[PDB]
Amino acid sequence: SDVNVTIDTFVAKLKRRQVQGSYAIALETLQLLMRFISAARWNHVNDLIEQIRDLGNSLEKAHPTAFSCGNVIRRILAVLRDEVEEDTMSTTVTSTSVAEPLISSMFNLLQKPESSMKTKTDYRQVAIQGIKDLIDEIKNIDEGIQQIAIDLIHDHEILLTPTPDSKTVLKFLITARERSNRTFTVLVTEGFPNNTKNAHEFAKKLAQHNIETLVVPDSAVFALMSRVGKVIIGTKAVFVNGGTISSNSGVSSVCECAREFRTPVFAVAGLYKLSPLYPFDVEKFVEFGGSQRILPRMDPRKRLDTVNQITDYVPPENIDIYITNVGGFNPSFIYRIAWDNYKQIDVHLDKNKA
Amino acid sequence: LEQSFDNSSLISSVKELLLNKDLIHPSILLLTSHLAHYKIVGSIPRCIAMLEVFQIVIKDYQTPKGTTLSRNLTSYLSHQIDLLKKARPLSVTMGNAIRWLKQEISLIDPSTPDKAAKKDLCEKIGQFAKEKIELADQLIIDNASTQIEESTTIVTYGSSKVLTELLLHNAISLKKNIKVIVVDSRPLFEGRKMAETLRNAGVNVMYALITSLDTIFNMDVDYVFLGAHSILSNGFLYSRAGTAMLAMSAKRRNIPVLVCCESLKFSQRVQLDSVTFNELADPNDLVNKNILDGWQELPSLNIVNILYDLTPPEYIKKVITEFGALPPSSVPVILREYKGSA
Amino acid sequence: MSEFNITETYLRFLEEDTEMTMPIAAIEALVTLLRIKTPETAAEMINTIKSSTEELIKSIPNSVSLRAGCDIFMRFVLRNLHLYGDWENCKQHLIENGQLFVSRAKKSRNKIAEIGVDFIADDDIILVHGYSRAVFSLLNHAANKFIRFRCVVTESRPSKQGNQLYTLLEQKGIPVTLIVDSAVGAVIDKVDKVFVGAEGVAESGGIINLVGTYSVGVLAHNARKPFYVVTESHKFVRMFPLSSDDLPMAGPPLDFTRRTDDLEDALRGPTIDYTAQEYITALITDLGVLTPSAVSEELIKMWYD
Repeated sequence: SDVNVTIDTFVAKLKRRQVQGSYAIALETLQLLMRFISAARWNHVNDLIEQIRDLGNSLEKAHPTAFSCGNVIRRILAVLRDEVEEDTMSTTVTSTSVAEPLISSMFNLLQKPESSMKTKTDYRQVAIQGIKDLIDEIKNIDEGIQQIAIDLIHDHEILLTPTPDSKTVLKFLITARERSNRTFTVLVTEGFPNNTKNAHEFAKKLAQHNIETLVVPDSAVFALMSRVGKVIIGTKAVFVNGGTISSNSGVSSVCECAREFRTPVFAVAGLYKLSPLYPFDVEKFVEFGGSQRILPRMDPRKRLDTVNQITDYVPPENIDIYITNVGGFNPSFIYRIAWDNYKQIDVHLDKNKA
Repeated sequence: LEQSFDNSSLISSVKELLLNKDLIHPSILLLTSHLAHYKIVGSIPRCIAMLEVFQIVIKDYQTPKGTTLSRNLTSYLSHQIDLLKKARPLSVTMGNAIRWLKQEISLIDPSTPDKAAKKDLCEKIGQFAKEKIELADQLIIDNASTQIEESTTIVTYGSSKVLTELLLHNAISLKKNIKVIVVDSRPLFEGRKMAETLRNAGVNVMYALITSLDTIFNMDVDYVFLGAHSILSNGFLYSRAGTAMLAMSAKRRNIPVLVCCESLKFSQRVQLDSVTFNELADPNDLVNKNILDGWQELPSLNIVNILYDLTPPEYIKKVITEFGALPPSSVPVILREYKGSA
Repeated sequence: MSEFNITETYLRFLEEDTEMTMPIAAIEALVTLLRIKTPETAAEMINTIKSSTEELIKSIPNSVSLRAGCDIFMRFVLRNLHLYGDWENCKQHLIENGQLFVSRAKKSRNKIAEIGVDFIADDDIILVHGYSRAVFSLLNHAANKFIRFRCVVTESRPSKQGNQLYTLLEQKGIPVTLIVDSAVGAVIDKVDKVFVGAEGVAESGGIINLVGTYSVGVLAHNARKPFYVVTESHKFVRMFPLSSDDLPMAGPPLDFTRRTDDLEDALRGPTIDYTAQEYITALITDLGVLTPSAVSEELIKMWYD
């Protein structure tokens, strides 16, 4: 149908990088998702999760290493996976409501025995607001960021980020200077040779808001690490270990060099930047780049080999906090926020339930 | 000036109020007089003493003519809290009780003839500290005792708050052999109150000072137990100053460290830096003709006196509450299951 | 007319097959305890097992994987008596659940082999230590998938189990060496991943299995390799130390009594070690992969009350 070709051009939108960043792909996968909601005839509530789980497997298998689209489809399933059990026990008579949100998850698989009366249409419209409330959360994640980080950071300390390609801290350190009138500086390195496009863009707009800033090269960041005692890292996605999928380049080893000086390592992440999946292989999520902008000569006869990398991964031992919209959290606590948003079935998002 | 922690404005030294719009309770001035001139509390001693004056001050209702008792006491009691804020900013042992009390102000209706206003509040706020404190401390006793063998040592820091009663139980109420190491610090010698008490109880007490801390650890030593002031949402122990130096050292010297604490001493807030959120207390105290005078008026001199400081949760091995024991990374899961829920 | 205590039910089927392991054998004995001996009253049923589990601890005091089996069976029959059936159906409603774990906890290990696939990746030299049979079934799935790897077996001294694992998978067809446990520290740099398995999980995440899993764990943390551990969802016990000292076998780990005639002198130290959360990094359940902080909360979620 007409919705079946808009997903195909959205499949075409996720092949050749027609959108980038952890922000804009999540809004555009979700506005496109509402077209599938408004033109679906499920006829059973377990068919509608079947209508969407294949669609994610038409998306995640189509492109794995994008995740702001990949975690919405599980979460918007989870708001309906909640309400299957809502209309289940309210249909029954004896034990209609206990309403405690947590049952012991170890024992639940280990005990197996074997007004809105029905209102079958409501799963559509509660996902129609489920379209809307997700985006309106995403529009102002920074208020929950800024409520806790000026609490967490203080006035007179030099700083450092390895991620200039983070529009969060690009917007956050404006009001971290503006409302809270704390004066400090930020060291800034380049994501050579990829975020150095934006690294020169980053401190220039901070030079407009004049936070004593100066650009360091990538090689020098150890030699000034003894002075700085606080680093913030604007990540791209985050998994269940507390090992996060960061931005493009250079940020993992300096996160390691920060950890060796017993320096606290900060990170910011929206709640929609969470992901209920596990990093089985680090190298199946570390995406590389091109031999073009790392040497442009292109010798065919000498013809050496060279390696680019446009994804860095850090262990959770090298990270300390998660400045989120709902508070700061341990690197090991990440499951409990995630399993309050995701379920154990659609994390193996695949038609073969082997 | 480079750190500018002297210009961290967590407290000032403002005093000398005169206002008489509110009918100020005279005895709640005595509580603030007993704190700020010379500190006589831990944290749950405050949570007793803050409750000691509250039962008295509600008994003098003095409800005006055109005002419901739900409408005045939310202003009347809360105006008296600002007297304490001039003396000493609150704890979570302060904080979790008073917001629970403000629930009880709100859940009453215009039906009470003010004779019934005592016993619906009095026993209820008595059954608060009967349950949340007293028999909460009873479950501390059996849990820690089975984790302590005979003929061992305990290293405490400062005045304890609940494990004084634990050390009384294992030395007298169970009579198993035990040696006690109490260390405190200049300026607040509150650990000497324990040093008086446990030898009045008749047990082997070795007093110590934090400058001589290594030679305690160079002997037969284990089971470092700690008092507490609040636990962060990460697992950081916000407690009395100088706690972490033994907490790093005993963890470095591979003998385990526990924190005796309770669910009332949890908190929703979170940080990871020692000098961010703290309190200073009257820098004249670290002087005692003296040796120096004039931190004021002299160029380039200042006296700091840190009260509270964070300990990394990796130093803490096991966190014991009234519900049981738990590893320190697993602190905030009770915040969704018991605190405001139990 | 049985009594279900020692061998009149229990030690019968421990000679039947060495595929069932120790705790679910106790679970198999505990579910058949109240099945035949169903004394038509909710009171003495649990008083029967409180008599029976505490003599079962008294039967073998130093197989505390059984104590985890003695732990969670009470956790089974508690919530199974919950749903409030007034013991009327709950006699049948328990035994219609009944044979769950001999149908479900027996398929722990293949379900571990369902989800423990993507840890042993392409060309991973694997360090194993001790016969934790869920590892071998994960390695059974690895050979049956024809995924490429190698294997290194340590000792298990004095428990001898490392000699079995070399014979157990060489016939399966894997390139493998048996190494002494003394030569871990000079070899671990070439080693990339390491798999062990606990007899029970403590409150912070415990490795309460063998003699030196904490020794190889603290090696791997300085080697900075992902110290994985393979277990399943019925291997949890409340028993939780503060040091690396659990209950020992019979005496303190530093004895100084002498040799009378010819007594064994390697068997003077402990046989069970402890590892806290710090040195593990991930574990496997039937519920899924599990971080060492979630293994604390699920061990406390139905354990405080």
